[PDB]
Amino acid sequence: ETVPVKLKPGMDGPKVKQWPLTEEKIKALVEICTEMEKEGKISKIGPENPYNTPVFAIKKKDSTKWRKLVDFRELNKRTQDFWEVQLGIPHPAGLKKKKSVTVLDVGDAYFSVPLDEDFRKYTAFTIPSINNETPGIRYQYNVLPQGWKGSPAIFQSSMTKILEPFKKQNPDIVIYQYMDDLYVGSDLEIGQHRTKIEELRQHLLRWGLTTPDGYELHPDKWTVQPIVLPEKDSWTVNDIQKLVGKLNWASQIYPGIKVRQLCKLLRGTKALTEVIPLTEEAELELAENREILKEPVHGVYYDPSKDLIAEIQKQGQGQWTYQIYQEPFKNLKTGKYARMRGAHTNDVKQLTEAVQKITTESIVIWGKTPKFKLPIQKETWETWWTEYWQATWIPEWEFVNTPPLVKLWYQ
Amino acid sequence: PISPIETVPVKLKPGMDGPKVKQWPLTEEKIKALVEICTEMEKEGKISKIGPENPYNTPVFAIKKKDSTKWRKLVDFRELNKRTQDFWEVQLGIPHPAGLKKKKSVTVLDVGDAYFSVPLDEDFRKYTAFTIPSINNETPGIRYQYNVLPQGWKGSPAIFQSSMTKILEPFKKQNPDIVIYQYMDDLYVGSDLEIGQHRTKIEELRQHLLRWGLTTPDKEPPFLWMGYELHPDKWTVQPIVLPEKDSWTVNDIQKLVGKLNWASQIYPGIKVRQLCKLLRGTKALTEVIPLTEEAELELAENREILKEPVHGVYYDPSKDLIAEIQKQGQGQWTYQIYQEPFKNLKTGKYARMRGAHTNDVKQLTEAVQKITTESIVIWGKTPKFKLPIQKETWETWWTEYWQATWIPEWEFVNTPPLVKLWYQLEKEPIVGAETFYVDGAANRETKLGKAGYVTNKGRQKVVPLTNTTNQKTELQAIYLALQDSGLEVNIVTDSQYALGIIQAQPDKSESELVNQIIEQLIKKEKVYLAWVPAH
Ligand SMILES: Cc1nc2cnccc2n1-c1ccc(Cn2c(=O)sc3ccccc32)cc1
Repeated sequence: ETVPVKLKPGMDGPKVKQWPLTEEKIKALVEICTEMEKEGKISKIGPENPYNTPVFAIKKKDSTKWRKLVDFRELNKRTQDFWEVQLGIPHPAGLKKKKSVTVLDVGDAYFSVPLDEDFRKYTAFTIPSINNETPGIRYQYNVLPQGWKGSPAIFQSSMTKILEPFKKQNPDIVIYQYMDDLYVGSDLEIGQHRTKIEELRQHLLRWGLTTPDGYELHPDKWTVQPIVLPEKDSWTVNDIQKLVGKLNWASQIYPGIKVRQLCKLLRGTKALTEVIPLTEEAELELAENREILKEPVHGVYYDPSKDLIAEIQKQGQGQWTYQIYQEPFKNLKTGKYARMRGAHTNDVKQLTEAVQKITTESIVIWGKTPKFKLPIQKETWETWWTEYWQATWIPEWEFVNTPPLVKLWYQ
Repeated sequence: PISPIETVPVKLKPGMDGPKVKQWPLTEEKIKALVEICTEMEKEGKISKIGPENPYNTPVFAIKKKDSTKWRKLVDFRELNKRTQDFWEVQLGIPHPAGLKKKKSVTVLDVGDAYFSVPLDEDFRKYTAFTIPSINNETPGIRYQYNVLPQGWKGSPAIFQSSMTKILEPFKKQNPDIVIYQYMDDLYVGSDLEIGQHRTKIEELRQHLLRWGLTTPDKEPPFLWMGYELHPDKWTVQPIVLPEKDSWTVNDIQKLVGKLNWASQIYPGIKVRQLCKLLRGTKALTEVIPLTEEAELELAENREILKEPVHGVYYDPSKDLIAEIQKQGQGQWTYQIYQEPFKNLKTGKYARMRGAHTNDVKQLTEAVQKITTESIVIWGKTPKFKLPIQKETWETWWTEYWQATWIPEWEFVNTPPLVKLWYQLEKEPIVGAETFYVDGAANRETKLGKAGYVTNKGRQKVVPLTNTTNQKTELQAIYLALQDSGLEVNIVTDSQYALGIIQAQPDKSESELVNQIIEQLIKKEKVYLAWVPAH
């Protein structure tokens, strides 16, 4: 029986427009929805419903079965009080401490509990048509839908029960539920871990078709990423400039990094390739700085009232550096990402994975997905993001334009 | 005849109520038609008189169709529309003719007096209450309310398309072969039957519709549809008439550019760079704006294109979709979408809006993207591109470019002009080359600056500058350097601005200076730039 859902007052339902899809994807969405209609999960609606939320078609991990993916980012914002306060889900600040964290897809659970009849109208979605030749099939949800944060919020109760008999047996495995996924952590050994997960999978399945699936993470390896200076044997005027260049940039983050000591080696208009001797009277700065750069700065506390921001830089050669932060130059974390150079992998496919990577590291660490500053063209991303997308959630993003030394820095 | 179809439940916005707007008593000659027409509409059931106490009213007016003698009633519903909830936007965005699949026969049916033949949700009928006056302010009793979708009401278009979609379904089942596409009030029926077999189905539908209360008529292929002259196997845009004038206002150049753009989707080579560069200034309509030599030469080039007529072919989901791009002038591009050699599905152009020092490799990419979105919208798939660029050329730039990108399938097409990478910078300093420590600056007040350099070989220069920005100077420095240098140079600038503008390797930004620096880099064999914290 329904669990009254209200929109944050002074706010109306979502009215986001459907993006245009390839005939291929339209086709899959049609079959899926026709089935969901049969099973009563959704129903057709009329013009008396001004609401709308986007829908894509993705391929689940490892299968050639198409999956529907409703982008509820807007409805989520318009119901935030419901799933963040009224029914919040506390996040385990130690799940990041475990040695191995597997991710399970439980979204299929929600299709059980029916949705508040008065809220339904807000889940309206539209399967588009090509070239506009037709109106668009319109459906609204009748059960909790996946992608809608209100869904795990309402279902917690039923989740908390089905999981009780397991949390008692293995009081050391940590379980976090975000969106349609379960993040199970443990200090076991890879061999056992996979066993405990299969234990959990079967447990879940006995207590009601709660059928999941599998994603291997390792928080205990997610260590820092101190910047690196390139120490050489010889040093030209240029190298020293570039060195002074990165050093005078690092000073927006690190305190004790001074360079006026090294600036005295470029003294008065000298050739560029001219090797410069290594003055010891200065090295008490380079050496001093090579260290200040290995262990992080004071402060830098995760403000939970603020938003998480993730910037990514194209490092070229299938490599991408990234940093999550809330207030410029106080990164809470920074990493890298590498592709697998053959039979596929283009910038777009990589970025898409790097984003998915960063988002999961985020959920696990802060129980919160960040907002990305994607170095790509809005329309290009809007075109292909949906091709290499596996996640069942979608973060917020925006597109940036040209990093001065911010890339040459994190290299 | 009001249809037996189900009605759609309507409601007024959350805390509102119906229009109480009082009727303006006027001409009794009008009050003549209001009763004459309401009378007929009351019989047909479109309307009904209601109990004295309906707290609402919407002004009624009366307009004579000059040419016929038959007055037409008009109800300005705008006040109700403000109080009526929102509906699923009558899905706008008219299909592009280049995407429709060709058929042997296509008929159009005017479902005009349609929406008036559709029942309106019961409980919402009262808010549609109007009041026909009388001989003279004494007998107000003439009060009705609609039972069908009132012209001009807010939710009429929405509830009609809906109702129509439902009405056609039982018919589309019995006829899976044909395809029907409803639009505002004009039905489209196409098939691959036979001219006479196709004539039996069209009359079948009419009866079907009629059995639904909707009435239909008892033009030809060369159709009227929204700017598109249609044909038995082709399409084009309604003929165009580009103005000839001695004086032009903002409002005239706008209608010109608009008309010219509309042509683009079929007329190859259309340009607007200059004609629209004119509106750069403030939108102050009817502001007579002088022409220009370029703009005048341009308007001409279009006229010569529009000379002859251009026709478009339809879609064949059987063949591939190919798109080819041609770089025209600097900053402009054109492309054609086709399935068969020279006989386009559709055409169009692209241009660098900001143009802030860009790259031909990058613009060509912006076009491929621009075409990919369009193709998906129209054909539900992307095309195979044919491009004036060398795979190696492209890879070189994408692999070294900071932004991520990705072009669909594309083969090379050696057809000058090819795509440019006129000059490349040195990734490492150049040994044995003179090093210039350029730089400059201007006074934010005086508008005066100095641009020079100091070489390692002791040589130095400093040129005086007037009406210059601290960014104009920084580029004047780099320019000087390239001028007073050999064939290989090492330049060291304090300006990230200038550094980056050059690293993006632009071209002929018709910014004389930036075009001069560029011409200089081309001449050099090896240039190496480098930046150092300002000051
Ligand atoms: C595709 C085709 N083959 C034809 C062959 N002979 C004559 C006309 C032909 N058409 C044709 C004619 C007119 C129109 C325009 N058109 C109408 O008016 S009503 C309508 C609804 C949806 C989309 C388009 C449309 C679209 C296609």
